[PDB]
Amino acid sequence: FERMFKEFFATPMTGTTMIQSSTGIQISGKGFMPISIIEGDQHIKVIAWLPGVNKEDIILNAVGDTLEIRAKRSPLMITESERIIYSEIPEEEEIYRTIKLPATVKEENASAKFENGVLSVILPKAESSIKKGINIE
Amino acid sequence: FERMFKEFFATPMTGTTMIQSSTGIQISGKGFMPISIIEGDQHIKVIAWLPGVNKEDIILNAVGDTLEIRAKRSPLMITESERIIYSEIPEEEEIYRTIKLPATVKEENASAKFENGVLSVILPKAESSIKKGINIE
Amino acid sequence: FERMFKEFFATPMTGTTMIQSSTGIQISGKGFMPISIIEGDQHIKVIAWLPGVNKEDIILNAVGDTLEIRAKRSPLMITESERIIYSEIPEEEEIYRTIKLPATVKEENASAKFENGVLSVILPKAESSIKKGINIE
Amino acid sequence: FERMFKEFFATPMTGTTMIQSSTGIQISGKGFMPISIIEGDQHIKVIAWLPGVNKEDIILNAVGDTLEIRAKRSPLMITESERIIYSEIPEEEEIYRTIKLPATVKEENASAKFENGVLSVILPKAESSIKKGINIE
Amino acid sequence: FERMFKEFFATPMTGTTMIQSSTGIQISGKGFMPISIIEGDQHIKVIAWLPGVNKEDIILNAVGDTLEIRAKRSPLMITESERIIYSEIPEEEEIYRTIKLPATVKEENASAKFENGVLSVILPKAESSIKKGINIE
Amino acid sequence: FERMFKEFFATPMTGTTMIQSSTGIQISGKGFMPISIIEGDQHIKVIAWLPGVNKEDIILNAVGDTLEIRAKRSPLMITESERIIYSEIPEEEEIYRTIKLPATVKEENASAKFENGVLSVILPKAESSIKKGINIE
Amino acid sequence: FERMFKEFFATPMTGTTMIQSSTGIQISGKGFMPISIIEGDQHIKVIAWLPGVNKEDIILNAVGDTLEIRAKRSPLMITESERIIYSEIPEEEEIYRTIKLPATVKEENASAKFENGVLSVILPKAESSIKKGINIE
Amino acid sequence: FERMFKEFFATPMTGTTMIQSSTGIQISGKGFMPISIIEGDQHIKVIAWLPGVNKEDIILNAVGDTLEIRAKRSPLMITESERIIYSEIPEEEEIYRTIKLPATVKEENASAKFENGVLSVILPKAESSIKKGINIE
Amino acid sequence: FERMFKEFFATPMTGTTMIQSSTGIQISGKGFMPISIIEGDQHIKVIAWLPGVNKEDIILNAVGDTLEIRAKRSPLMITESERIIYSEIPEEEEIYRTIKLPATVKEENASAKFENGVLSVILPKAESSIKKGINIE
Amino acid sequence: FERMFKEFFATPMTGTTMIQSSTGIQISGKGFMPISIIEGDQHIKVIAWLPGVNKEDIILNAVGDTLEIRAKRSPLMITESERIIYSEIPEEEEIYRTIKLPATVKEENASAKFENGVLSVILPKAESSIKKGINIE
Amino acid sequence: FERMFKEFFATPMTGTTMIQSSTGIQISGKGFMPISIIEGDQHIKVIAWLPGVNKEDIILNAVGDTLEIRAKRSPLMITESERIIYSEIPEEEEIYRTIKLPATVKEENASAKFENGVLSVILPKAESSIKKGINIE
Amino acid sequence: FERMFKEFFATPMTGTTMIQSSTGIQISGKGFMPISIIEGDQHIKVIAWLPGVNKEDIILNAVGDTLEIRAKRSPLMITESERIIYSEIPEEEEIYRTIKLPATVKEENASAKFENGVLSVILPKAESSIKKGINIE
Amino acid sequence: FERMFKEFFATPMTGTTMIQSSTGIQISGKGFMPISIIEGDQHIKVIAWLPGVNKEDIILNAVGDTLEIRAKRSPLMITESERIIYSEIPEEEEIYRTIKLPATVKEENASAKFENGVLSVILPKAESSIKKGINIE
Amino acid sequence: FERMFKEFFATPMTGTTMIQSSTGIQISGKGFMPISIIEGDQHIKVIAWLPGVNKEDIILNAVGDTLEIRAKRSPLMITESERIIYSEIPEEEEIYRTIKLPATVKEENASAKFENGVLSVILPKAESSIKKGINIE
Repeated sequence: FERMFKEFFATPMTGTTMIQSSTGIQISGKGFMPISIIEGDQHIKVIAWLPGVNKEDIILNAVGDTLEIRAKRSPLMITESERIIYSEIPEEEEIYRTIKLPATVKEENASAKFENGVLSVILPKAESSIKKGINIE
Repeated sequence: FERMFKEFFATPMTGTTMIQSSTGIQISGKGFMPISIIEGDQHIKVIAWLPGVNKEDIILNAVGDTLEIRAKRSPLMITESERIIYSEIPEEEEIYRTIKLPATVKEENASAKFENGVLSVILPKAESSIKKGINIE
Repeated sequence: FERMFKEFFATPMTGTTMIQSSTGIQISGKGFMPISIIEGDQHIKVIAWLPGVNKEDIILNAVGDTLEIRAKRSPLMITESERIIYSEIPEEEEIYRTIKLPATVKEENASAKFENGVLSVILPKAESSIKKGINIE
Repeated sequence: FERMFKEFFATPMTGTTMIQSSTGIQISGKGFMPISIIEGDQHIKVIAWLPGVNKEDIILNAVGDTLEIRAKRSPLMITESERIIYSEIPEEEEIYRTIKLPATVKEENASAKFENGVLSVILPKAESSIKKGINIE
Repeated sequence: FERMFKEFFATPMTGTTMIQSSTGIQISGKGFMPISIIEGDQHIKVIAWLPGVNKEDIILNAVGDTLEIRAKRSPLMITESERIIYSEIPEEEEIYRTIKLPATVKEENASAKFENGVLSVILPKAESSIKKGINIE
Repeated sequence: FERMFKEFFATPMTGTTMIQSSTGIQISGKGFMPISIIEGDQHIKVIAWLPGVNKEDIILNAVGDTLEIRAKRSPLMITESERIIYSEIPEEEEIYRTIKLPATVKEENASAKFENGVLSVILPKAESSIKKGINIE
Repeated sequence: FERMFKEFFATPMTGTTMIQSSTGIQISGKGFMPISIIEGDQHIKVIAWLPGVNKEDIILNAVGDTLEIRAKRSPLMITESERIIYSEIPEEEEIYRTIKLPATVKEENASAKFENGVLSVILPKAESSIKKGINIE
Repeated sequence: FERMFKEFFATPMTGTTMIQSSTGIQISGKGFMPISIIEGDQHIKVIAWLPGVNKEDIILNAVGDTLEIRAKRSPLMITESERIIYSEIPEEEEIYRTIKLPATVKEENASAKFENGVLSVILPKAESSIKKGINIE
Repeated sequence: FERMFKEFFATPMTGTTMIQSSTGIQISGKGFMPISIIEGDQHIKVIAWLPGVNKEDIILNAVGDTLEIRAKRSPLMITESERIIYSEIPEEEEIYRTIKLPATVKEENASAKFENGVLSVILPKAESSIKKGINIE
Repeated sequence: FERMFKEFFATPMTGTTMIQSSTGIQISGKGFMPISIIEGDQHIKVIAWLPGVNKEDIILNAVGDTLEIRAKRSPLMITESERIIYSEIPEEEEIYRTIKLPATVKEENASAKFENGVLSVILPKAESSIKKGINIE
Repeated sequence: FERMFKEFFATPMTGTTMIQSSTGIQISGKGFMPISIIEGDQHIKVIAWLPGVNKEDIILNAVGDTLEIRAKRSPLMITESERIIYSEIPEEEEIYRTIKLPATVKEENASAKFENGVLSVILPKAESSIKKGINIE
Repeated sequence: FERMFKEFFATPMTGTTMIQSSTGIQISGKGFMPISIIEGDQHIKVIAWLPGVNKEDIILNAVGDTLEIRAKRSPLMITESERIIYSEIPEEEEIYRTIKLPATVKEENASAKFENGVLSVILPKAESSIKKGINIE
Repeated sequence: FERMFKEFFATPMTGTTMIQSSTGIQISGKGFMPISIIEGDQHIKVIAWLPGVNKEDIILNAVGDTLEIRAKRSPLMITESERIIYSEIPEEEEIYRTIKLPATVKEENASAKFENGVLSVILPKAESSIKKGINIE
Repeated sequence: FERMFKEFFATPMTGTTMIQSSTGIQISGKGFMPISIIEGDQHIKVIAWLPGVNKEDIILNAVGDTLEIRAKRSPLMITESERIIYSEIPEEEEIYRTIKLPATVKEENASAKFENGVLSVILPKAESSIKKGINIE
């Protein structure tokens, strides 16, 4: 019966509770917020999809190796004559993600951008987490 | 075993092929593009989530009772030093949706907006599709 | 046991009864005739695989939003000394497909070609089905 | 769940990897290429379906009791305005089949034809493989 | 257990509720009334099996692309001494079928015949539905 | 999967091989021929549905307690332009039923009628099979 | 696991114990002896496959409505140097079939032939079993 | 459900497609033709059951280590009054078997006999395949 | 239920029919005869377990790449007072194995020994099968 | 999946751990050593299969109603050039069986023989275990 | 069905996505790179299998308790005449592993070697992670 | 439960016994040795992954259409203080593969290289196996 | 679900109730007490693991062929501040095992030792149980 | 089938691989070594069962929050006359456990004892891990 739900393509609504994730990193939180972690040698780039969110409704906090993204998207306002006959868009207003990074970061030098509903965060690595090349042979 | 995939929360990547949908309306297309159809008495409002898409990469076409949304989102550019250690964001570049509306529309009077990665389309109904009140008793 | 048949790769023979198909378009008919529908802005291109068919045995009819392809392929002639020890080729002689297009077409301006067993049909769209760009914002 | 895929009639795309086949003969290769082997007393006829292939893109090699068919079909070219809304045609470009014949053949006397996307190969049997009648009683 | 019912061959009684059917055409109705749709270039022929029905108890209505067949068969009359020890004949008296044709028809020129319990309906196609030959190459 | 076939309502075609039936009587034969046996005190009435059969193509034979019904229905003739897009009508031409009656009959006094595709047979009981009332108390 | 045996094609050896059969007639016996019963109006023809049986080893007995076929086939004699590396032929020597015919026969007028390992028996029907035509209407 | 078919004893009809067999030897072909291979030191004996076949309708070909048996049995001829009420005999007319022997043979010295529907073939071994005794200790 | 038999440890009796085996080599035969093939550069060593077999009852034949082992072990003789209350020893008297070797051998130079119920066969390789070292780099 | 192992015929290797056996007698031990117990009136005969064992490596101990068989078979010695490409022979070197006999025996009068890898032990019964005839009626 | 894939021995290709591993240590990354962690008292040895990798294409980075191995192996270059008929070698070019060590290391003193496609890394433990013996009793 | 093992990614250790493989070619042997066969027109290229193997421990033998690769990799040496806390590397020391090529080769002209733990073998085809082009039409 | 418990490795706690064991010997008792029985020719050695038991809390009793081991281990004493956060050690205090030996013993000459929590018992065999060598041949 | 193993009570042998354990603490290692962690306010007590281990064969190392226990138990020595007829004692010689404690410890002040095969370790907590009382209200 679990395929039957997959055949409905209700996946964005029901199947997005990000209680946990294990890939060497820990992601927890509530709501729909797809994440991409890009690791460089000197920095970390985090990409979060926040469609329908205004820049001012984003709380972006970091310390050490943990990053917090808190956001609220206003729900779709409808006049009384109007009615939602079809919707795949999640109704959850308050969403947040807590990302445990693999590396310690300098939050004082971090930067972020919000374009087209995409948040791009630049997190410089702390020197303690900057790796060093082992010379081969 | 189908739950095991749901436990991975890979739903946005794998579970978004919108081949079909039946609610009195027909939705077909390729990629991840959540839709909300809001029906008023005089118009139709369509909400599409296009995070990571620039306004210029959107093709918005309509006629009669069918609406076409075509978009391409540039993939996440990474320097050679950088590597994607974690990602839930779909990599599909070209996405489109073909929506068969329940009502005939005046495409010549339609309007659209793109804010925070959300496309909001206003489609006035054709008079032929504007309903009329039956007086009760 | 259904995999056991898939392990035989008898798929072209048994698994080609195209009774129905739902992708916003309707395909019905009998026999093996793979289809590709390419939608442009002004026209529709249909690709049909008709290996073993002579050009003269093809009936190509269209009207409105429906296209009919009727064909007969002569079966493999064998001398009495000869015998078919192995075959994956379908024996069905008369094949046809009825395709319900998403758009109304001008059958009077349509054109077709038959090369290497491939039928390519060009179907101009009726102006009533030619979509118009909604200007974004 | 395996029937569910059969109900989609995606058989030509997914179900055509001809890794092996056992009928006294060995067929191996890659792609979609239905085969019919017709055995006569003096010769062998092989029928291969190569729709969408030009005669010049066919490599036809034989020796002893093994036949190699190598072909590439150019994929469906689409203008940027055009998009493939529906397709059952395999996209694989390079296809080949290696057929192990039951009989040794004289490749120097073999002949082939390509009409309507069908390859018909005539392979005379080597005298060593031409059978002889046992007189009954 | 579903085979066990098939082993009883009670199929004509239980298994004839024609709520729906999808082949590019829509068939709905109540009772046992096998249908055959024969499509020509200029007309449509419908065959319906109405055993036990008098010609006068048939209501045959059509318009556009929809055909209605309504009939009532009188049940088997039995004297009080008589009793039905065995029966496979459906007892349903009122039967009807609503057939959605693929083509628009000229109901004003239609004709029907009733022989041996078989209804044969001739439905000329409307010019709007008469297809036209695409010239190949 | 057996329900899936029942959902197709293909029951009249596939599910009508009347190899056997056990109700105190034996029915055997080939094809689709629904039967009703009505037992009176003095006679037996058999109802057979023979839609599409001409009176002259019916062979009706009886002796003792066994009745044979043999019939052939001409298949649906179609012009070459015409094609059967949909059919639930069985194609089997030759049909027969062998009914083992519970009672011995006087075949020399039997009578039959054929109206609206229904065969009604009157079979007087032999005196040896005419039952007699036991007086109660 | 029952298919696994069918995949061995050991069916002639294991799957031929003809303990019972119900088609309005009763077949019982031991061994491999395929049967065909052909019913005419005046006679009954029985076909039995007795490969490897000499005419003199056949016992053919009949009375009333029952036919007995008893036969013994000598097993394959092998010299001590010889060994049976492969065999699908049943080893059972003594085989018999008891056929309960639907009709009473005149055994005194019956005839039989044995050619190519096939027994063809002609059994005239007793007048008591010769059926009579009911005149229709 | 596979046992249910075995309970019908339809094994000779359905379960005789001899597509393959693996015992150190390869058997392929079509139809019902039980085989026994008897290996001697100097020769090979093949037993084939061809009931209902005339000697003249047998094609017996061999070369090297492969033997071909091709036969056609005329189907059971029935007068129009006659009808096949019961049959276990396969209706397939054209049958053949291709046997890959373990040893190379001298087809020029082979002999065959046809008695009681049994074909017995004597195939002398080629000296290259005649084995030699290893002396023990 | 298959484990239940394994729990009986009846494996030597029931589970020893060596119809086939695939490891690049072919083993066929009847009875219990464990085999070990030891491949050297110049020769092949075959080990067969023939407990209860006298040296004189062994037939050891080879040619080319095939080896035949035929043996008969006399069954356990028991006086009439004696009775077999327990036995795991197979009762099969005649056993044989046909081994298809990977290499061609010189049967004229082969040797064998029989000690403690173990047959050890030395088979020199034919020069055509003696491999040659590829020099690395 | 347990049949899949039986299809490998690995039974002699894996399926021979004789931890227990219950037939009125107790058999325990390690390794492959098929046993037959033959009970006479005055004695007990035990047959053990010890292929590949030298007479001197057998420890044969008995007392009362228990018999111990301990043996070691040297493993197959292979030169470094040689390699075991195939083997069904168990590699276990040390094997033993402890047999609990149903009867008390005189170990001082017991005798044994070792021929062709078969151990035959004669165990006279103690008078206390020699049974006596009950006279019937 | 999961065993069926294991029977193909496709394990190196499909079954090597090292998303996670839990043994007191964390291993993450992409591609095929078998790892062995050898813990000493003073150092850590890591063994990685990098067949087909040149020494210069290896990026070896470490810090604290985490080790990064990044490598790219050039894919198998084939001339156009050449074709890969069989392959078990993974095609993935870019592979990496991130190993979370149980101990903190002195990356400034680490050393590595690359021989025969094996990377051996020596990682001295930081004094903070060098354990100390508890004296027992 | 078979997925549970796949979730451990123990595939390189447990799932590498290459007893057999069927793709028109035969691969047998012991241990972990991924293979790629590249077929050209004139030669055959074999790629084998032998990480951790010294060039001198490789035995490379070929003849006709069969190739033998024998290798031993020294196991990971550990000091007594050292212990293997984690390992995915197979411990098997002696590994070999026997590859049955589709073509006969000239072993006297073959060449091999060993770089980065990869063995690349060049095997010229024998003229008898060099195929010839059939001219098309 | 039974594997789920095995995945917890709670086996020492839950899975140690030694109610019975059958190997020719009988073991019964309560608690965790692993046993090894070593049989010599003249004596029996029993090894019991009694970790956490003082020598004085052991009751060791024997007679004939039965041995009793009774022990109590004081539970882990914890101060009120202390709490058991993790434990795999069984809490059962009173444990005992009753071992039925295969041989009669001289308890008056038995000896035992207790070192490192291991009880080693030496049990001389009674002469009645000392076995005697059967001379072979 | 998993219960069947539990019914054997082989749990101490098979079911003791302590690859992982999650209770806020991490336990890894090899072999059978039951653990109890007792947490006090100021210290940590670890109990390990090491039956059959001499005090000198124990390596006890700690640092920070991780404890290593390495031990080897000599296997049960048996004279050649002696044989292990029954054993539940694990044969693994080298065992170790790595325990990740919840608290940081002062290894320089730790103490251990070994009595009756039980290791009791006292680990004072580091002041950084000594908790402090929150005053309630």
